[PDB]
Amino acid sequence: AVKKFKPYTPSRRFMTVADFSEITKTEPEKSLVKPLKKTGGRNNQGRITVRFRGGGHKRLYRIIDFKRWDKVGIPAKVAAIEYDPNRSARIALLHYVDGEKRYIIAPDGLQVGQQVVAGPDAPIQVGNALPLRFIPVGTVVHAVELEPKKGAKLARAAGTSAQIQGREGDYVILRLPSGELRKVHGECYATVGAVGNADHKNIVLGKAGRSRWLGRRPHVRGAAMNPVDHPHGGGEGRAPRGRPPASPWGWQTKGLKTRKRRKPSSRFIIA
Amino acid sequence: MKRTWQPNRRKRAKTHGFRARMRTPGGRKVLKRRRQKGRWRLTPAVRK
RNA sequence: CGAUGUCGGCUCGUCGCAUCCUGGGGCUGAAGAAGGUCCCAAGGGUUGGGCUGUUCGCCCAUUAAAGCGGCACGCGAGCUG
RNA sequence: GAAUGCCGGCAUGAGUAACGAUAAAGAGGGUGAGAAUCCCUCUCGCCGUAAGCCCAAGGGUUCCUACGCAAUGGUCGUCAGCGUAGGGUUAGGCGGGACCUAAGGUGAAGCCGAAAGGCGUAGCCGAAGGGCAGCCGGUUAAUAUUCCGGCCCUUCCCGCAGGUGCGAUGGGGGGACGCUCUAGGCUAGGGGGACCGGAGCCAUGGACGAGCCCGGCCAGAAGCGCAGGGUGGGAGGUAGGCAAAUCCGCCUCCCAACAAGCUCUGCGUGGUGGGGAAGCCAACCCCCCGAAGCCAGGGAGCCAAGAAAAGCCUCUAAGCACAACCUGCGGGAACCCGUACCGCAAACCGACACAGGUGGGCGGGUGCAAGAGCACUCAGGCGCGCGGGAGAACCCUCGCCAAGGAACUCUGCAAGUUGGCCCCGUAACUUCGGGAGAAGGGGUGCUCCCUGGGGUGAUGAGCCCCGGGGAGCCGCAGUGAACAGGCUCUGGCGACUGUUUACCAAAAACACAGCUCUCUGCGAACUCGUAAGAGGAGGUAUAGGGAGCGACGCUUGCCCGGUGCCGGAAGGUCAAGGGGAGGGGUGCAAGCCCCGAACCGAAGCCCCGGUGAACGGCGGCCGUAACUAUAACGGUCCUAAGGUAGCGAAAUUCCUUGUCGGGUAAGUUCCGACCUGCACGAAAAGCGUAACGACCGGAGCGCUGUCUCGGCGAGGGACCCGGUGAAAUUGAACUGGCCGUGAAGAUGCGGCCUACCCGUGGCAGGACGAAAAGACCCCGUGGAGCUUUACUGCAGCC
RNA sequence: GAGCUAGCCCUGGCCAGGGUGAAGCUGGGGUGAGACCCAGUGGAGGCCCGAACCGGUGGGGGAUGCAAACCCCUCGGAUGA
RNA sequence: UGGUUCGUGGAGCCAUGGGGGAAUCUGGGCGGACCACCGCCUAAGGCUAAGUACUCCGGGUGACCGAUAGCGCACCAGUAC
RNA sequence: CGCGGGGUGGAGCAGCCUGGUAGCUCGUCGGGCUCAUAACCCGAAGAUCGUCGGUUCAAAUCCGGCCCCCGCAACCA
RNA sequence: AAAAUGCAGU
RNA sequence: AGCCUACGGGCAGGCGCCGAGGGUAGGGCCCGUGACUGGGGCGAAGUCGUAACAAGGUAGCUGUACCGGAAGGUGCGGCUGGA
Ligand SMILES: [Mg+2]
Ligand SMILES: [Mg+2]
Ligand SMILES: [Mg+2]
Ligand SMILES: [Mg+2]
Ligand SMILES: [Mg+2]
Ligand SMILES: [Mg+2]
Ligand SMILES: [Mg+2]
Ligand SMILES: [Mg+2]
Ligand SMILES: [Mg+2]
Ligand SMILES: [Mg+2]
Ligand SMILES: [Mg+2]
Ligand SMILES: [Mg+2]
Ligand SMILES: [Mg+2]
Ligand SMILES: [Mg+2]
Ligand SMILES: [Mg+2]
Ligand SMILES: [Mg+2]
Ligand SMILES: [Mg+2]
Ligand SMILES: [Mg+2]
Ligand SMILES: [Mg+2]
Ligand SMILES: [Mg+2]
Ligand SMILES: [Mg+2]
Ligand SMILES: [Mg+2]
Ligand SMILES: [Mg+2]
Ligand SMILES: [Mg+2]
Ligand SMILES: [Mg+2]
Ligand SMILES: [Mg+2]
Ligand SMILES: [Mg+2]
Ligand SMILES: [Mg+2]
Ligand SMILES: [Mg+2]
Ligand SMILES: [Mg+2]
Ligand SMILES: [Mg+2]
Ligand SMILES: [Mg+2]
Ligand SMILES: [Mg+2]
Ligand SMILES: [Mg+2]
Ligand SMILES: [Mg+2]
Ligand SMILES: [Mg+2]
Ligand SMILES: [Mg+2]
Ligand SMILES: [Mg+2]
Ligand SMILES: [Mg+2]
Ligand SMILES: [Mg+2]
Ligand SMILES: [Mg+2]
Ligand SMILES: [Mg+2]
Ligand SMILES: [Mg+2]
Ligand SMILES: [Mg+2]
Ligand SMILES: [Mg+2]
Ligand SMILES: [Mg+2]
Ligand SMILES: [Mg+2]
Ligand SMILES: [Mg+2]
Ligand SMILES: [Mg+2]
Ligand SMILES: [Mg+2]
Ligand SMILES: [Mg+2]
Ligand SMILES: [Mg+2]
Ligand SMILES: [Mg+2]
Ligand SMILES: [Mg+2]
Ligand SMILES: [Mg+2]
Ligand SMILES: [Mg+2]
Ligand SMILES: [Mg+2]
Ligand SMILES: [Mg+2]
Ligand SMILES: [Mg+2]
Ligand SMILES: [Mg+2]
Ligand SMILES: [Mg+2]
Ligand SMILES: [Mg+2]
Ligand SMILES: [Mg+2]
Ligand SMILES: [Mg+2]
Ligand SMILES: [Mg+2]
Ligand SMILES: [Mg+2]
Ligand SMILES: [Mg+2]
Ligand SMILES: [Mg+2]
Ligand SMILES: [Mg+2]
Ligand SMILES: [Mg+2]
Ligand SMILES: [Mg+2]
Ligand SMILES: [Mg+2]
Ligand SMILES: [Mg+2]
Ligand SMILES: [Mg+2]
Ligand SMILES: [Mg+2]
Ligand SMILES: [Mg+2]
Ligand SMILES: [Mg+2]
Ligand SMILES: [Mg+2]
Ligand SMILES: [Mg+2]
Ligand SMILES: [Mg+2]
Ligand SMILES: [Mg+2]
Ligand SMILES: [Mg+2]
Ligand SMILES: [Mg+2]
Ligand SMILES: [Mg+2]
Ligand SMILES: [Mg+2]
Ligand SMILES: [Mg+2]
Ligand SMILES: [Mg+2]
Ligand SMILES: [Mg+2]
Ligand SMILES: [Mg+2]
Ligand SMILES: [Mg+2]
Ligand SMILES: [Mg+2]
Ligand SMILES: [Mg+2]
Ligand SMILES: [Mg+2]
Ligand SMILES: [Mg+2]
Ligand SMILES: [Mg+2]
Ligand SMILES: [Mg+2]
Ligand SMILES: [Mg+2]
Ligand SMILES: [Mg+2]
Ligand SMILES: [Mg+2]
Ligand SMILES: [Mg+2]
Ligand SMILES: [Mg+2]
Ligand SMILES: [Mg+2]
Ligand SMILES: [Mg+2]
Ligand SMILES: [Mg+2]
Ligand SMILES: [Mg+2]
Ligand SMILES: [Mg+2]
Ligand SMILES: [Mg+2]
Ligand SMILES: [Mg+2]
Ligand SMILES: [Mg+2]
Ligand SMILES: [Mg+2]
Ligand SMILES: [Mg+2]
Ligand SMILES: [Mg+2]
Ligand SMILES: [Mg+2]
Ligand SMILES: [Mg+2]
Ligand SMILES: [Mg+2]
Ligand SMILES: [Mg+2]
Ligand SMILES: [Mg+2]
Ligand SMILES: [Mg+2]
Ligand SMILES: [Mg+2]
Ligand SMILES: [Mg+2]
Ligand SMILES: [Mg+2]
Ligand SMILES: [Mg+2]
Ligand SMILES: [Mg+2]
Ligand SMILES: [Mg+2]
Ligand SMILES: [Mg+2]
Ligand SMILES: [Mg+2]
Ligand SMILES: [Mg+2]
Ligand SMILES: [Mg+2]
Ligand SMILES: [Mg+2]
Ligand SMILES: [Mg+2]
Ligand SMILES: [Mg+2]
Ligand SMILES: [Mg+2]
Ligand SMILES: [Mg+2]
Ligand SMILES: [Mg+2]
Ligand SMILES: [Mg+2]
Ligand SMILES: [Mg+2]
Ligand SMILES: [Mg+2]
Ligand SMILES: [Mg+2]
Ligand SMILES: [Mg+2]
Ligand SMILES: [Mg+2]
Ligand SMILES: [Mg+2]
Ligand SMILES: [Mg+2]
Ligand SMILES: [Mg+2]
Ligand SMILES: [Mg+2]
Ligand SMILES: [Mg+2]
Ligand SMILES: [Mg+2]
Ligand SMILES: [Mg+2]
Ligand SMILES: [Mg+2]
Ligand SMILES: [Mg+2]
Ligand SMILES: [Mg+2]
Ligand SMILES: [Mg+2]
Ligand SMILES: [Mg+2]
Ligand SMILES: [Mg+2]
Repeated sequence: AVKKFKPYTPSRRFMTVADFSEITKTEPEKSLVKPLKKTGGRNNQGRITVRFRGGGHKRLYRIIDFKRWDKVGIPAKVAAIEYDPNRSARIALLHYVDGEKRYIIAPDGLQVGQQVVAGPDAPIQVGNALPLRFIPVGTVVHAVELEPKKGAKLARAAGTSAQIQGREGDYVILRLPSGELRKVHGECYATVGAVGNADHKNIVLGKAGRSRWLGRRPHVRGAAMNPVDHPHGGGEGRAPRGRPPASPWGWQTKGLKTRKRRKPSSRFIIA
Repeated sequence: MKRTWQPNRRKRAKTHGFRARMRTPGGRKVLKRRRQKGRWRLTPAVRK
């Protein structure tokens, strides 16, 4: 819903945090086999590989069910909707009748105590997962897999969601969130409905800090470095680049396509 | 002001240790070199 | 060039005369008072601000007058920067 | 005999600078060969969130004792952190280890790499984190939670009694977590007492006083209280906890729930053990304040959403039930290492007994609003390891000044003013928060009287915490000393807090929220790596990488000719390779060998078209209005298209101090304007903007030694005496002026002049003074960093 | 060679005292119901003042130093990037 | 592609990372593109003294040094620092 | 002070590389069309080619000397 | 499709 | 602490409140004037086009928005005061 603050301090006037009514009900994550030592570290065996990472508030991980076909047919009641620092969407905790409990990227609308389930049959509606093939051409859907038995990978951030665009044999066409028109295998699962927390994209960090609380260290412009560092660098007196916007490593950055050429992954795309 | 040498035993032992040396081919060849020169200490003698 | 620190300021001066005053003096289109010009003469004088890093100027207010030059564009083992 | 040569010795500067914080000294006793400097005492000063106590790291015998003084000690030394010798460090409970896991490291399995070796699961290693049993005293010259005394515990092993399905590396719970704000009880700690206990004291005019002065606790099993922290009990089903389960987890079912009970802490109290001031060679009580600590896993609120593992409960597996656990109570058993001493420092990091640097705890009392601030002061520790005189210049630090009051100057640089608390009272502008401590005022001490609530009590006295009113007293002055904003107007740049050139730049630079472009569908793109593997991410387009812009407001024009990027199943060209017309060498031959044309052959390039918050660009010359002047209008050439809004002598304007206006007595700066913009202009953003700024500019007021213009004064040096005693430099020197001369700026040649010999305190004109084989400059077929449509390669990628 | 320094990771600690008074709650007002307005409570913030602590503005001193970056006065941050 | 004297050169031989891919004496390699003659030699498994190299070590020597020489060390030196 | 480009009918531009030819728009003048004016239609007229000398048979053209114009430079100190 | 203008006073 | 005294009292003298006004500081309203600047009204025969009035030769007008030497043009909607 996005909350706004009074100007009782600059960098506040503008700032705006996320409204947490959707969550509520449960603050501390589910102790139970659910949190893990989420290991911070902005780079591999030594050197940094993703500049400007680091800093940022301590964060615990919540293991969520990214393949609900685990417990097929076993229905569960959605116990609570908790906050997740690890992602943009909210996760919802659900107690299965199987006794067992586990998390699941909280879909838009999913409400407390309501029941939900997954199976090649579940009542087409909010929170139910079923192999893409059994889902009504059209009906939106999130946490979609990309290959049978390899877990959800598509549509997982607040508001994301793909649409069933039509069937085409062994496969089914989806118009991913990006807009690319993908062909996902029929068996791939996917849970009905969208992602929720759609307001996410509106929070304005506000100050330079916050940007830090998220673990994002200042990011300097090539322009401000020297020939030695970046290519844009150098020049005695502020510069207009010098043909044609590039990245610290060489490669042009305005327009140059990069996705692999002969990737067998084509054949199932369009857009 | 706060000079460069800030003595620490666990450091010294762990960085220039006899074991640390033996563990790297470069480190092994250091000893080989010293022993061969006759140094009285090979590994910066420390103590705990 | 195995270094002769480079503007201006400040401080300290000292020298030249082609003299801005003040002393003599000839012309004058010098009646007077003033001025002009030239001659002799530095002995001693030769202001305080506005602007500028400025030297220099331009203004302001006075003055008998507010002279021009040399001293490594005097003077950074004296200061400032 | 020269290499700013190498090694060594000894010179000169020179008895010169200095002797390391301006916290500070004096004297009388000792000691001794010798004492300003060692010991004792008495004055005196300094620190006292330390300049005092404890702990860590680091150092490693520096500890204590007895002898010593060559050297070490910036002097002296009888002293010592020095030399020599001899002692000294005691733990089941403190800290490490026969416990745990974090990052990270290592690494059976496994993956990878010419070799070296790189990854990597488990496991292992890994600690200021988790876990775990000691408190108060007394002793030594030197160790003590270590030895001793009292009280109190922890494991293990065994025997015994009495209990129970006992039992895992396995399952579950728990261990378990953030930040800001906080409740109620306590304790530490402190302030008082008309009370208890004490040696003593009445001085110097007065007080034998409810006088002065000293001190009135600590540790403590079980039980008991008072604060809390934890915790629903049942009973049925079970598709889950990689079911082995009566444990978790789920549903269902009585009862019960701002609770009781059951537990676990903390704090009192507790048998009893201990200590126990000031003073001249033995009490142990009652008021009050009160934690940032305890009860602690307390409670609330918030968004950025807050380790793990073992100990510990509990569950069942084989097993085994003659075991075994569990509770008792006795007996026994309880290893290794560390423990001296320094520890904001003379024992650590800085070559030094070095004004530097060093993490954690305690850190008393009075006053000032508060406080860890400031002044003084307990406890405790210090006077800084050269001294003694003198009272020049000159420098440092500090105090004051007649009249003036920024005239100083690049600049009010520096210094001054202001300076706390309370009450009045405060403008433009504004993003309505702010600007605001805006400005500008008044109050401020002590005395007596009246009087309001609070906390603790008990409602009532005390004791504290806020106050309100009225009279009154003394000073030049009451935040009487210390800590302690000078204010306003107006531009520029940047929104803002922030970041930077360790060691000359703190900015208008970098960052920053936020805007846009672009890449990327996940074994993502991107990065690192030969690879394996890893980051990206246990993320998934509201996400991630690159780029520019840089809050916000109003906006961001025109040009795809060239360049980049994007799209183009046609064309043109194109390398292997396919294809072989056709030719060649040899053999007597079959053959064997060679060349080799058509055509077919990718990417790329050409080519077509898109593309500007992609590189980038965004004109000239003539003429014309009925006064002139000017030119809304026209002609013409050129372009890919000729600069829109807005701004403009500006961080941009050369001519320039443009020209008007303002401020000033006077204004190359400054502010407002104009615009022929040498050479603004729209995300290398354009124009603005409240607030913010140790940023840069201009003006006012306040005040001032900045200045007219200096004067005096204080102290630490400088100066004299004792003591210790360097340095760069140095061809050798018996080293004057002028006018000449000279490789062109002479103590050293020439001529003239002046000049007895040697120092001391001072000034810096000269010795082309010192110091760096000049940074600039050029030279060298010297070198490095950087660049690109220079050459040529390689990674990469197609 | 990261015992200095730069960043990051794991785990700990530190930040006197004073001020401003946001969101919320609550009551009153308000309306058809609201928005909203009032007091009170509340205790937010790369908020304000200022020690520790982290800096290094400006000036002076120092320049064979106390010191191969020091000292004095002064000044910036001081619940946060 | 490397090796040789051999730097693509008329470039054989000797190795061999890629592709294709035989025969066993009427078999198969060489004699510097290639043919033909003529001649050498037996690939795709292995072992093999000695003559050669070196001087930590012991010995003998020197138109070698004689403590700034000679080894860095005549000495308690890879020490002090 | 230097290196450039340029000058042609009234105006604004071509021909100048590689000599003999002077081209274009506009304007000008003469005619029409309109009541008239523009605009349109038809027909012309005008060029020391900046000057001086050189070269050639012949120069605006090639060559130098001047004269005017509008550009770019003027760096290390 | 398209296709401008008409001086002052009167 | 004076004078006259008719003496607890009166005057002088002293202190205090307020107080004209002066001073300092900060606001508000009005008037004048100001380089430069914005349009406005007016002035016998100026320059450019021709928007409107006759389907004014693109029906006109209108609120708005963008663009343009200028009248004006174009988009969206609206009116008829046009067909
Ligand atoms: Mg690793
Ligand atoms: Mg490593
Ligand atoms: Mg940046
Ligand atoms: Mg830079
Ligand atoms: Mg680098
Ligand atoms: Mg580069
Ligand atoms: Mg550049
Ligand atoms: Mg370390
Ligand atoms: Mg010299
Ligand atoms: Mg005269
Ligand atoms: Mg006369
Ligand atoms: Mg003179
Ligand atoms: Mg002179
Ligand atoms: Mg000169
Ligand atoms: Mg000079
Ligand atoms: Mg300067
Ligand atoms: Mg010689
Ligand atoms: Mg020597
Ligand atoms: Mg001397
Ligand atoms: Mg002297
Ligand atoms: Mg001296
Ligand atoms: Mg001393
Ligand atoms: Mg003696
Ligand atoms: Mg004696
Ligand atoms: Mg340390
Ligand atoms: Mg130690
Ligand atoms: Mg010793
Ligand atoms: Mg002794
Ligand atoms: Mg001695
Ligand atoms: Mg001595
Ligand atoms: Mg001792
Ligand atoms: Mg000793
Ligand atoms: Mg014991
Ligand atoms: Mg372990
Ligand atoms: Mg390894
Ligand atoms: Mg590992
Ligand atoms: Mg621990
Ligand atoms: Mg222990
Ligand atoms: Mg001791
Ligand atoms: Mg004991
Ligand atoms: Mg059984
Ligand atoms: Mg007490
Ligand atoms: Mg008594
Ligand atoms: Mg229950
Ligand atoms: Mg059950
Ligand atoms: Mg007790
Ligand atoms: Mg006693
Ligand atoms: Mg374990
Ligand atoms: Mg059991
Ligand atoms: Mg000790
Ligand atoms: Mg300390
Ligand atoms: Mg030391
Ligand atoms: Mg000392
Ligand atoms: Mg020290
Ligand atoms: Mg105190
Ligand atoms: Mg105070
Ligand atoms: Mg404290
Ligand atoms: Mg203090
Ligand atoms: Mg004191
Ligand atoms: Mg003295
Ligand atoms: Mg004065
Ligand atoms: Mg005065
Ligand atoms: Mg004044
Ligand atoms: Mg003034
Ligand atoms: Mg002056
Ligand atoms: Mg100042
Ligand atoms: Mg001050
Ligand atoms: Mg004002
Ligand atoms: Mg302002
Ligand atoms: Mg005030
Ligand atoms: Mg008083
Ligand atoms: Mg003081
Ligand atoms: Mg003072
Ligand atoms: Mg300016
Ligand atoms: Mg800034
Ligand atoms: Mg800042
Ligand atoms: Mg710096
Ligand atoms: Mg700053
Ligand atoms: Mg600085
Ligand atoms: Mg894409
Ligand atoms: Mg990966
Ligand atoms: Mg920028
Ligand atoms: Mg285009
Ligand atoms: Mg273009
Ligand atoms: Mg194009
Ligand atoms: Mg292309
Ligand atoms: Mg092709
Ligand atoms: Mg271009
Ligand atoms: Mg005219
Ligand atoms: Mg004026
Ligand atoms: Mg002016
Ligand atoms: Mg000035
Ligand atoms: Mg101006
Ligand atoms: Mg321009
Ligand atoms: Mg530009
Ligand atoms: Mg643009
Ligand atoms: Mg741009
Ligand atoms: Mg900008
Ligand atoms: Mg501004
Ligand atoms: Mg700041
Ligand atoms: Mg002035
Ligand atoms: Mg003075
Ligand atoms: Mg003096
Ligand atoms: Mg003195
Ligand atoms: Mg002496
Ligand atoms: Mg002599
Ligand atoms: Mg001479
Ligand atoms: Mg001579
Ligand atoms: Mg002398
Ligand atoms: Mg001198
Ligand atoms: Mg001197
Ligand atoms: Mg010199
Ligand atoms: Mg040289
Ligand atoms: Mg240079
Ligand atoms: Mg070269
Ligand atoms: Mg480090
Ligand atoms: Mg502390
Ligand atoms: Mg505070
Ligand atoms: Mg409120
Ligand atoms: Mg703050
Ligand atoms: Mg502050
Ligand atoms: Mg810094
Ligand atoms: Mg400060
Ligand atoms: Mg401040
Ligand atoms: Mg933080
Ligand atoms: Mg091969
Ligand atoms: Mg062959
Ligand atoms: Mg052959
Ligand atoms: Mg042959
Ligand atoms: Mg063989
Ligand atoms: Mg031998
Ligand atoms: Mg001999
Ligand atoms: Mg010999
Ligand atoms: Mg030797
Ligand atoms: Mg000898
Ligand atoms: Mg032309
Ligand atoms: Mg012409
Ligand atoms: Mg005609
Ligand atoms: Mg000519
Ligand atoms: Mg001709
Ligand atoms: Mg010509
Ligand atoms: Mg140049
Ligand atoms: Mg240059
Ligand atoms: Mg007309
Ligand atoms: Mg008329
Ligand atoms: Mg008044
Ligand atoms: Mg006015
Ligand atoms: Mg019209
Ligand atoms: Mg019309
Ligand atoms: Mg019309
Ligand atoms: Mg036009
Ligand atoms: Mg248009
Ligand atoms: Mg319409």
